[PDB]
Amino acid sequence: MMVISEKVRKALNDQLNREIYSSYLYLSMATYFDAEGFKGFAHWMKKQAQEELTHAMKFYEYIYERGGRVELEAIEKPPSNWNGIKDAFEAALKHEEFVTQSIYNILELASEEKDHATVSFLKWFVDEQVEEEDQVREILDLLEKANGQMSVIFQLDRYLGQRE
Amino acid sequence: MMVISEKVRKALNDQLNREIYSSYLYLSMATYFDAEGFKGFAHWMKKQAQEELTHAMKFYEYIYERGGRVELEAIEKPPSNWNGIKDAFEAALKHEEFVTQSIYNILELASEEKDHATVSFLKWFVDEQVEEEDQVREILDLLEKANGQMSVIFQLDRYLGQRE
Amino acid sequence: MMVISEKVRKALNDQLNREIYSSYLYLSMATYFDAEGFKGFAHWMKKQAQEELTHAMKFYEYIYERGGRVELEAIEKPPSNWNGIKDAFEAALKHEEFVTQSIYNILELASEEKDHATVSFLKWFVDEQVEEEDQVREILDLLEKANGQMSVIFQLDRYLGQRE
Amino acid sequence: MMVISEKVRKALNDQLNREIYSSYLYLSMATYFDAEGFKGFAHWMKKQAQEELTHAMKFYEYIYERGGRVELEAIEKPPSNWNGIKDAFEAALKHEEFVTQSIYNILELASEEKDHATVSFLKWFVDEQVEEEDQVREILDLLEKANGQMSVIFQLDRYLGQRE
Amino acid sequence: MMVISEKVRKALNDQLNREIYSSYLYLSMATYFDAEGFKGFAHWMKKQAQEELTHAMKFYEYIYERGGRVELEAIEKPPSNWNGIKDAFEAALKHEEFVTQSIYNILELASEEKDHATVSFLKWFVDEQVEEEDQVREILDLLEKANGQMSVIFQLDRYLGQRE
Amino acid sequence: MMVISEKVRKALNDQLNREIYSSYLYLSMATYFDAEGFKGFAHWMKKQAQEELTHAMKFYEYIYERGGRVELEAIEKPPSNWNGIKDAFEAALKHEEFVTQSIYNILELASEEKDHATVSFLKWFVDEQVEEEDQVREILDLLEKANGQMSVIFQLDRYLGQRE
Ligand SMILES: CCCCCCCCCCCCCCCCCCCC
Ligand SMILES: CCCCCCCCCCCCCCCCCCCC
Ligand SMILES: CCCCCCCCCCCCCCCCCCCC
Repeated sequence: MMVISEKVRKALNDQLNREIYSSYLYLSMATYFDAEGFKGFAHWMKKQAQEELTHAMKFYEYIYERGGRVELEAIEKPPSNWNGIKDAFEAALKHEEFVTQSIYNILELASEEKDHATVSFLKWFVDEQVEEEDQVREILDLLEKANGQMSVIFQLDRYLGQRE
Repeated sequence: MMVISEKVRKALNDQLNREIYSSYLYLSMATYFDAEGFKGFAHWMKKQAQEELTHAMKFYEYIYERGGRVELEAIEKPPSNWNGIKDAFEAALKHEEFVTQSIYNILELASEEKDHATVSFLKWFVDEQVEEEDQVREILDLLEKANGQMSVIFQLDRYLGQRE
Repeated sequence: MMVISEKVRKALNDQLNREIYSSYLYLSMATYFDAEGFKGFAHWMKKQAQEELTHAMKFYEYIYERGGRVELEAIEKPPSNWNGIKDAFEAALKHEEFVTQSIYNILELASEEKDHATVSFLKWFVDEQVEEEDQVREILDLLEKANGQMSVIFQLDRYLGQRE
Repeated sequence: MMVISEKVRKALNDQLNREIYSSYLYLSMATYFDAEGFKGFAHWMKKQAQEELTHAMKFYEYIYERGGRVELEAIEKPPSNWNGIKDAFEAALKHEEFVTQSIYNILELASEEKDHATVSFLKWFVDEQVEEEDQVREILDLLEKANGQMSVIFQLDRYLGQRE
Repeated sequence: MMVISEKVRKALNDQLNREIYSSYLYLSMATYFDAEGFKGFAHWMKKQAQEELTHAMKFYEYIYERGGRVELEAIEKPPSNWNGIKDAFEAALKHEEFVTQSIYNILELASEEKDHATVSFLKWFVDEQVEEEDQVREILDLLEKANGQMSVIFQLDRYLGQRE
Repeated sequence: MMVISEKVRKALNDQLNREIYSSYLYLSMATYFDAEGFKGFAHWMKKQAQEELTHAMKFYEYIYERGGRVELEAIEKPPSNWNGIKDAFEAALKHEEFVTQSIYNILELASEEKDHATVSFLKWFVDEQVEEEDQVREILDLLEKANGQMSVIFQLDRYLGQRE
């Protein structure tokens, strides 16, 4: 039998589908950077999309570990265009903050039910949001000092294009 | 400039979005096998899902090589349930034949427009479909001989669970 | 001076003694499997007994780290017999669920006394119980597909006998 | 089926349960030493408990080798307190000598039934008991020699804490 | 945009400054032991001072991770003398227990504001405080068993002097 | 007994505390650079801070080597804000020139009192000050040629972030 409540399973399953969309969004940011000829920024976004998928699969495996089942839902069309490099990264940061708030909501739901297993499972994602939000803020800080200077954009494109 | 016609770019972009869906369908087949307790069949479907993503990124990179750009569309909800192992693998076979025919249509359109560059590019996918259809047929053939014998199904699950 | 409360030290010492009993119970399940001639299942139970000893010793060392003291209590006679392989596994799963709930009680006790050190110490056991329950559920699922057919029971005996 | 008499099977089964207690007693001596702050003596006692477990398991496997089966019984609450280090080690010697006589009684019983297999199996424990008794006597001798000087007790605690 | 509240940034910045004082305190204890000619105890205190700096720098980096900044405050003059070795270590134990309570206060504040990121970040410091308090008690227990015998003080001096 | 005069013990002890403040000042400059988003300059300051600590500890050990005693004094609150990158490095240079003059004052004092050991011991610090003043002067020269230009400042930031 399933040892998560149906309310926590649905929250976990909802977050899994949220992570699939996040991975899709970053791929669509990659389509934008490649359309604009920034292969380094695009590469960074392709790697970010891959990383979101591994988040989704950790939700996947935890649900089955607790006797639940995953049901995949429709994935909405992401935006495909942004008003330049900095605009895209601002949309990225606002998106990560939304992901953080949705993780917090599952954590508060689980602790209200005394589902300590799920509370503990979610700590990893809380810690990762701190790092992912920070990565985007640091990039935005550089774009704000760059003030559109192409000599600095180029070096930043090549640097992010080196992401492993 | 873009050197593919818009018709051929649309056909290639539509196909990229079909590979994304295919990936999502195989993941959904994995949600079914894990719910049924066949983790080796599930593992096989998770690897299949990754493989279709690499097909999508191949379309992606060629589209930008030809001066086009990619637009991600919404991903329809895949089915999540089948009436057993054979049913799921038969749904996979039927899907691969649909993907194959989709590829054929692009090839016939590109060749109608004398887009020899895209005709040549598609050869890789024609050959890949031969292998992918064959792999499902092989599993269907083994499942047919197993005929519900759990002794055979167990070893089959563990063997498919070793896919790289 | 002891800086855990007497109620939290008592809860921890009680849990330590529970883990000793858990180890004894699994050893007694081993006496059952060995009597029934399943040396692989018995081997699994012996390894499970050793895992519980390490749990107890972790409670042991945290109690002294916190300035407390451990007092070993009498250990009661575990059952010696089960109505079959699954009956034994079902008993193990029920016991593991009981162990999880008693871990939850110390954590809820520690959290009300604002004993954050003990709340944090217990997170490893919450995460460990998720895996322990999952292993037994997976084994129960395979015996459930095995349906008492000895050719696959033999394979599961060999598989579980390889546990390190 | 069983080729030991039930009288030697129960004698062997009693000794197995005796050895489980022996291990519990040494862990309780560890709880005492850790309470007194002698982690090296406590470490030695934890290792001594481990070794008694292997003795129990050697009886365990021989019982099944001869076609019998093991039944675990309740384990008595060991003492938790002693009036000093020598007093705890004096009780250890007290007990190892009781364990030796406990083995002698099985050997004399097996020899009366002409159960030569069980007589010969017991030779190992006779030789092992000689070593374990001397182990403690040498430790007690150094304690007498220490004459309560913490300068030498600290080195003995450090020495015994090095037990592999 | 700072994503810690101002009361949590202040709590964290205050704790950073407390850690700065703590290392300074341990250095001043080192000045005492060096004046008394116990270079091993002084060496231990020098290592403890360096470890508190690493604790300060982890608050430092987390504050900037969350979008805040650090403000260094004046550091009070620590005591320069103690009534003996164990008097100094007793002050150290009382100080570490004070540091632990100040970490507890930040955690309760963060969880009241539902700042799950800071609550999770603080778990490392909760666990580390358990080991820092335990380390001092073990030393006090040894100084209490030494009872001023210099034959035992000399070996504790050189023992603590090999701290890495 | 002490074989430096009290007038050189205090001059040396004052300089030890002076070096502690220097280390704190450089940390404060790191808080400013990190607040401004220049992680390379911040890294340089963090390394400069720990370099000042090794200066302090060399005074520490020489004071005890001459039969003296160290007394830690209060630490003044360092400034936290500067008008810009170059102003911070200009403040660093003016501070280093002040530290050099304070070493000069100790050296002239020791010389008048014919304390040849301290005169010779201070030679290392004189030569080291030439180096520290020179590194800051070189950085100021590049910042002056940069003339506030972010493309060149970013390169200086990356270079100084590579400091070992
Ligand atoms: C090279 C980077 C490509 C990233 C593509 C991200 C696309 C996200 C939307 C589609 C996701 C559906 C399929 C997911 C399958 C995941 C399988 C993981 C197995 C471990
Ligand atoms: C050897 C494999 C089987 C082991 C079965 C153990 C069953 C539990 C016995 C009761 C507990 C006795 C005390 C054991 C203490 C061990 C402490 C080890 C510390 C290093
Ligand atoms: C060899 C022993 C060194 C002991 C140092 C004790 C320092 C006490 C606190 C003084 C102020 C410290 C300010 C500098 C912080 C340096 C941070 C280094 C890592 C970035």
